[PDB]
Amino acid sequence: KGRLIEVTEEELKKHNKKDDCWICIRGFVYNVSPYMEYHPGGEDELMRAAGSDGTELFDQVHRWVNYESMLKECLVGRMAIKPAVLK
Amino acid sequence: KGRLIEVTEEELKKHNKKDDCWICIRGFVYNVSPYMEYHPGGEDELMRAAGSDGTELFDQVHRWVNYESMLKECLVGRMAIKPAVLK
Ligand code: HEM
Ligand code: HEM
Repeated sequence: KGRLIEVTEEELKKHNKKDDCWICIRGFVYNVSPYMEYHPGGEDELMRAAGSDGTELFDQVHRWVNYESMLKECLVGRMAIKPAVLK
Repeated sequence: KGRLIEVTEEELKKHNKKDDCWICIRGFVYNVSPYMEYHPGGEDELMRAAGSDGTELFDQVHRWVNYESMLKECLVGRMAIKPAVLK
C-alpha cells in the first residue's frame, strides 16, 4: 500500500533538505536524497531544485537525461492538479 | 543599522510561514508577510514560493511586475554566493 501518492505543492516544499529532498520533474515527484551523492553535477546543483519543480533547471542543463529510468526506484508519485486542468 | 543582510539558503528556508514569509526573486530577498493581504493573486499563490526562490514562479505568471519598487520596504537583503561565482 502507499507506493505512489498525490503530492501537493505544500507537501513537496516540506522536502527541501539534503537528507529529505523531493523534486518534481514534468509532474513526476522523486525522492532524490539517495541520488545526492551520485549526481554528476554535484549536490549543490541538485539542491537548487529541492522541494520544488525542477523541470526548468533540468531542461537548461541536460534535457535528455533519462531521469524516469534512473530514478524509478525513488518515484514518490505525481503532482496534484487543479480540476480546471481537465477542461 | 541591520537593514540589509546576507541571506543563506538555510536562513531563507526557515521563513516559510504566512506570518514570517521570505521569498527570493532574482537574488533579492523580501519578507512578503505584510503584502499577503494585498497580493492580487491571493495568499495561497504567494505561499507557493514561501521560504524559497520564487523567481521561476514569478516569471511564469507576471514577469514584468515591478516587485523591486512595490516591495522596497520589505527588502531583507541578498542571497549569499560562493566565492567561485566571482571568477
Ligand atoms: C534539477 C536540478 C539539476 C541541476 C541544476 C543539475 C545540474 C547538473 C550539472 C550542472 C551537470 C553537469 C553538466 C555539465 O557540466 O555539462 C549535471 C550532470 C548530470 N546530471 Fe544533473 N542536474 C539536475 C538534476 C538532475 C537529475 C534529477 C538527474 C538524474 C535523474 C541528473 C542527472 C545528471 C546526469 C546523468 C549528468 C551527466 C550527463 C552527461 O553524462 O553528460 N541531474 N547536472
Ligand atoms: C513576491 C512578489 C509578488 C508581487 C509584487 C506580485 C504582484 C502581483 C500583481 C501586481 C498582480 C496583478 C497583475 C495584473 O494587474 O495583471 C499579481 C497577480 C497574480 N499573482 Fe503575483 N506577485 C508576486 C508574487 C507571486 C508569485 C510567486 C506567484 C506564484 C507563485 C504569484 C501568483 C499570482 C497569480 C496567479 C496572479 C493572477 C494572475 C492572473 O490571473 O493572470 N504572485 N501579482
